Amino acid sequence: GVRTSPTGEKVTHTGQAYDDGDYRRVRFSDRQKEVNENFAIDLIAEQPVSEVGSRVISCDGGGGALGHPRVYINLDKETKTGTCGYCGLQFRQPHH
Amino acid sequence: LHHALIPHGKGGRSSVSGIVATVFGATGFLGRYVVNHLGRMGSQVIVPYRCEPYDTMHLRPMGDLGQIIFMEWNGKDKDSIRKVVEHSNVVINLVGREWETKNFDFEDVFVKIPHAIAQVSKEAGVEKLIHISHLNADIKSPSRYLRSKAVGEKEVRAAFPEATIIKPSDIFGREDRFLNYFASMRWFGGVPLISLGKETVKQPVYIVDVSKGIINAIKDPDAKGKTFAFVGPNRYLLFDLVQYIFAVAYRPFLPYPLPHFAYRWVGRLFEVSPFEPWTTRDKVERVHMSDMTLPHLPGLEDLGIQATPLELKAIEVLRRHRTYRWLTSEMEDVKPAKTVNI
Amino acid sequence: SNIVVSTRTGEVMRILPRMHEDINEEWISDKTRFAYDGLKRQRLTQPMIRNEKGLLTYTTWEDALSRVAGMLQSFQGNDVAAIAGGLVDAEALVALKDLLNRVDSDSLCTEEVFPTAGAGTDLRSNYLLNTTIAGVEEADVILLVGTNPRFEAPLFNARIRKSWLHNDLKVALIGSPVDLTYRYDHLGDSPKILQDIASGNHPFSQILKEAKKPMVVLGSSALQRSDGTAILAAVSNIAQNIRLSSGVTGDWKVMNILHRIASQVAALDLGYKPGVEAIRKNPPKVLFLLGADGGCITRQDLPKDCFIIYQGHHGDVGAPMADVILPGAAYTEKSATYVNTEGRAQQTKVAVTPPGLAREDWKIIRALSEIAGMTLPYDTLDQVRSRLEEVSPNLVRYDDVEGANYFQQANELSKLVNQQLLADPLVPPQLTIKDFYMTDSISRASQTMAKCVKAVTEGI
Amino acid sequence: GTSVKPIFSRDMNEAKRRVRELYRAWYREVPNTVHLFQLDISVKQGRDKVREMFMKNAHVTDPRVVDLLVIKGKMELEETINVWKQRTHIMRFFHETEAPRPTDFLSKFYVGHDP
Amino acid sequence: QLIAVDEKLDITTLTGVPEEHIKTRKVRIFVPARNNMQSGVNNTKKWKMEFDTRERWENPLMGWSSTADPLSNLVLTFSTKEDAVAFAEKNGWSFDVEERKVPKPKSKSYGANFSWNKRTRVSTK
Amino acid sequence: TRPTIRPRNDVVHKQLSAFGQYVAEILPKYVQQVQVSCFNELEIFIHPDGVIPVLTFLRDHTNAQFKSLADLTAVDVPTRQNRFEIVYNLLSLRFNSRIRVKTYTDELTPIESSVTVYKAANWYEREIWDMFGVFFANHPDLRRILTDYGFEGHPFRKDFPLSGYVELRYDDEVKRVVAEPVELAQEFRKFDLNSPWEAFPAYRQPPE
Amino acid sequence: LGLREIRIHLCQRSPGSQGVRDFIEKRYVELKKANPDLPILIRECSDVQPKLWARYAFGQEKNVSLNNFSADQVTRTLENVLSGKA
Ligand SMILES: NC(=O)C1=CN([C@@H]2O[C@H](COP(=O)(O)OP(=O)(O)OC[C@H]3O[C@@H](n4cnc5c(N)ncnc54)[C@H](OP(=O)(O)O)[C@@H]3O)[C@@H](O)[C@H]2O)C=CC1
Ligand SMILES: [Zn+2]
Repeated sequence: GVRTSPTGEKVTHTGQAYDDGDYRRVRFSDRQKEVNENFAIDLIAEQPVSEVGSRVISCDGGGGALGHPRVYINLDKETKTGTCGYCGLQFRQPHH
Repeated sequence: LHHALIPHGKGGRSSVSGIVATVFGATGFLGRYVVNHLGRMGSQVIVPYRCEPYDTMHLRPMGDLGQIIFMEWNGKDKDSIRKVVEHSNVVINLVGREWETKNFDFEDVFVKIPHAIAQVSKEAGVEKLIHISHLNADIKSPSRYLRSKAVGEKEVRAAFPEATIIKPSDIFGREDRFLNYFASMRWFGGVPLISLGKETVKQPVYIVDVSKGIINAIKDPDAKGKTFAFVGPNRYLLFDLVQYIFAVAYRPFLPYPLPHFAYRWVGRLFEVSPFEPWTTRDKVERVHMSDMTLPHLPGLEDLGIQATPLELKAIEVLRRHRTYRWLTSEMEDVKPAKTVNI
Repeated sequence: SNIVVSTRTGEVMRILPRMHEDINEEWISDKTRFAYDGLKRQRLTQPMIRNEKGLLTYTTWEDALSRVAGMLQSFQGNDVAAIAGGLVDAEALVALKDLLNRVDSDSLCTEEVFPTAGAGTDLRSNYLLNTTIAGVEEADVILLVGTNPRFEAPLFNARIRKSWLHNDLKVALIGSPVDLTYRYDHLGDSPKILQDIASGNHPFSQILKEAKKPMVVLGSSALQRSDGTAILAAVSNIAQNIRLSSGVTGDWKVMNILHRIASQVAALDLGYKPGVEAIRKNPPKVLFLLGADGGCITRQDLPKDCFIIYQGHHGDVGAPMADVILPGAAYTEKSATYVNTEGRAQQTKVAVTPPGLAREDWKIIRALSEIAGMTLPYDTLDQVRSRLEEVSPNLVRYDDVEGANYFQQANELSKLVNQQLLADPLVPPQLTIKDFYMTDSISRASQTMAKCVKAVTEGI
Repeated sequence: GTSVKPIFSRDMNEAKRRVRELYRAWYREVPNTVHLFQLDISVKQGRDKVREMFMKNAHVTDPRVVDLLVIKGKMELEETINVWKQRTHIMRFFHETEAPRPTDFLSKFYVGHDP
Repeated sequence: QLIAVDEKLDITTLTGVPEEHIKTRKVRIFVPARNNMQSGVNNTKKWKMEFDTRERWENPLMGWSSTADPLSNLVLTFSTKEDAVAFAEKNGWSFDVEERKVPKPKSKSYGANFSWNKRTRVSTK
Repeated sequence: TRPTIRPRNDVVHKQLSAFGQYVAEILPKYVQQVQVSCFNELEIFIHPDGVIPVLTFLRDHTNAQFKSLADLTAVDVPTRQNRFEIVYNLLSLRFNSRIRVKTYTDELTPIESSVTVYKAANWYEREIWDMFGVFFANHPDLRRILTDYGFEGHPFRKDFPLSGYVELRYDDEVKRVVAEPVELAQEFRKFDLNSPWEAFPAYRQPPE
Repeated sequence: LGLREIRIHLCQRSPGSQGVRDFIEKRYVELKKANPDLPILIRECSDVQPKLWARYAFGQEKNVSLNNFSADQVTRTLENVLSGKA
């Protein structure tokens, strides 16, 4: 989800861009500004919400011991999905 | 004041001075001292260079990480100038040559390039411009170097009215072409002097004094549109000055008088070298010309600097020119030369 | 309240309580805890001067101080006045007082009004919480007049509830019937009740007479009203009736004043005039605003071409109308002395240095005095605190809460004049929780306080 | 009583005598240091600097502290005579690359927060 | 045989500390307050000496936090207040001493949770 | 208390306790305390005046024969009136044993040099003088060993800052290396690591 | 000559301030009624000694010790200060 500033400088995923009157931009002359193009927030936004038939789901991030510490997520609320505090994967009980 | 350019720290290497300076001519004699003084207090320095990058290496340790940025430029290309002055609040011009090459004459380096630098800096919004001229700049001078200097300072004032113009007189220092130039005249047996150097008065100024004067003029808000003359504290006859130089170097001094036409012939002969000439006709004319007296202009003491006399700093330049027998001789051993100070 | 400021890499991270058994125990209010983010917004970082057009523009310290010094040398006496805000420290207060005394000006005023009739600020115990916060634990009964202690002084209200819970304290309130988180006997909101109590024609008069350790607390907010003097006289008369009728218990203080302004007690100790009545009596040509953001005096209250100088840390109501802006240090950015409602002097410490070109406030005033030719005799913080000791010694005693009881003289002097009460119900400025979050320039700049106001105004 | 063990001197007189010996040694050594290290200062500058260093500690009134200061000065002189120090170490006494720090209140106020 | 001096101890000329960092510094001697996030009291036993906080600024490259005072991380530990005062005095540092804060003893009664006629009665457990 | 826990040695503990009692009996003029740690290490705390008589004894007595001086160092404890703890670690090859001798001094009190007992002490004492400022009387050649020429201060003192006071760089105006007050682009980040809960009840001090 | 403020620094329980305390208990009220528009700031000292400060026009001010004074001596001192004496 890259985006450009009024100066033409690419904005990073941290939302940091040099102002129009900032001298520090001179550091990029005759060179470039390193920017990572794979924005994690947009990438996790594309993952679908998993429908599971239990009130409590378990997530370890996939890969077993190659993931994150295994946590349990409550799915009682029907107004929102259950989000993993490590991975960002979303879960819900079937509704409608 | 643009918060990122608000001074912070104690004024040392890791501090922020608030100065962003583009230093044209930073790879020469005065340029290294100016860059060192800017980097001492934590300024951001931009160095436009046309030479080989190997020839800029000595400027790298002069600033903390990120504080000295090198960029290529072309003196005949205004886009390069715009590129190197886009983000600066100070532009210093130290570009100059003491001889003419096949690609750049005196008018190119002292009129056209300073004018382009001043005009581009004015367009780009640079707040402060420092331009270096000569004390003896004259539209009617017998030296075309000084005529070009006078024309160039006129054009710089025309294109950047708030410029600070600084006119030094014969800077001496470790890498100077003044003390080392007169000390390298021994390789020819005798010392040729027009009129035996008896009709020439010199007022040379220390290099560190000039660099500190440029720094202080940057820091002085009153120095905006003024013209300064940077001269030393003493005035000497050329004969006495050269004799003192040879005494400090402990070399035999054999001065003889050479007429103006013969010295001009010698200078033109040396002018044919495709490398850096040992001397030129213009150098011969400038060496044997008296320094002007300009009391109406402000000087180093108007910027808070007491001029360093030559007698305290001649040894740090001329010890290298001694034989092994005289290397350890101390500074106060030479009996300073006579001065004609009004 | 004693606090700990957590900093990391030159930035304030959070505020935590610091245990002090006699002031705040281990609790703080939510404004103390969460308003620190306002320190990161709307900050004054550079000196500013008016342009030819009339817009504020950055300048150096030299130029701004020179303009202020020229104006200071132009005028003298009543033509020069100063107003102190609610967040001012004692060092800057005394430096400004000395500077304006050098011009022969005594128009040193605060925004918070206190009655000058009678003893006025001559007797310290006249404007102090003489019982002290810990003394609430001891007292059997407490009467609150024209106050909403829950929002004006949350930790004092917490102490009241603690003694209500553990010592079965009886609480009565005269004023608007606010929720105090404990049950209290509401006598009404009419000021005349005070007189009805003082004459003995009230049941609560008898309740107070047979109390062993009675406590009368009058809110400084009640004092803001013009009759404030009549209210203070009535409260003092109630305390005198208690003193004479119920005998003498020893050393137990009945008369109390509860303050809401951090800078008020130090300013009263230093000799400032409470309120801006002096400035309205004799409008000045030169006006110093030292963190004053209450809007008490506007340019409509001053002669045209008046020279206004604002010194502070935030751009609030005060900064826009000034000719010259001098950026000062916030309370987290200096070591400075504050005196609380009890009369106890304490000092802050430097957590982070002031942003940009901002400087310590007393240093700004001392530099101004040097440029103006009337150099002040102190160069360091220790010397300014020695000057504070010369003016009011209790300011260098950094945990003392002891003091002489001068109630008899103050009551006798208050009996001199007989200003009338008004038929206006005592209505505190803080009526509900939404009024509590924003009461100063730091909390008005806080986005957390804005979120809190939005949350309490609409639930959802 | 104070029951304190001396280092070299019992009172201030012997400590002052040792100070004078060390001062004489440094004063004699200065011209040799100027010649051997190829310094650009004068002998008067070096001796003035030596005097300044000695004057820096004139306020000391404890004979043990004076003895330790003389011990340190003797160590520095021995380092200098044997050319264990280089030119950079000798010139470090003069602080030729440090900008002059203001002392009056106003300049310090302008430049920053340090008291 | 001993020499019987009669002057206060002063080692400033021997420590190699620059003049500025002797006469312009203010040390605080105090028992650190308990961190309010935890109930442990083991960090409130000893006395600490720390220096006054000086300026920190942003590094133009990397935006790191930069300092120029060498004593910004100097904290000394002492068994008593008198030891810290003596150490500060012999080093010539001006000091401010804050007295130790001990929590006052409290009367805890579980049965008071269920009082017949007092307000200490709890409405929930 | 099996595999995880380090095993004990009562035999060595008893032998070291007996030898410590022996040493204390032989030299009551100087010995102030004797201790045996639970990992079987013997310490003898002595008055400073006894540095030479004790060490010599431990070197020359037929039943001690501590011929090797393994190490000699100092410890700085600013809370003590006598700041500096002087530690001698000795090894006897004849009896295959080690011993530690401890004494104290302040900033202004010299300690007798032990070069006449152990020549190895020479450099060690220099290092102590370099790092802590402890002066050793009658040292043959006492001077800095580890620090730069002309260096001021004693870095290993607790009140000496970690980065010191001066740093070095090459300056081109003077064409040499110069020393200037230290400035750090990133300040060292102080960490507060101590848990507020007591770890070892066996070392609890009386609450005064 | 233009009197602006009076400051009385007395210590709460030191014997040397007894007379000053007597003054504040007995004659302060009448003094304040006689001079209603004159600030007379009563403050408390640590045990150094009692003091009386008088601040005049343009920031000039003088101090006089009241140690071991009686009520009469304090009254005399304040009478001289308030009038054209010294
Ligand atoms: N030295 C003296 O005694 C006096 C000096 N001045 C003025 O001071 C200034 C500097 O003095 P100094 O430093 O001694 O002169 P130097 O020749 O030592 O420095 C010359 C600088 O100018 C640059 N330069 C020269 N010609 C060109 C060109 N055609 N295009 C681009 N860059 C060019 C050089 O770059 P490169 O290194 O790539 O050639 C070098 O950086 C000059 O303007 C001189 O006139 C004034 C009065 C007296
Ligand atoms: Zn997950």
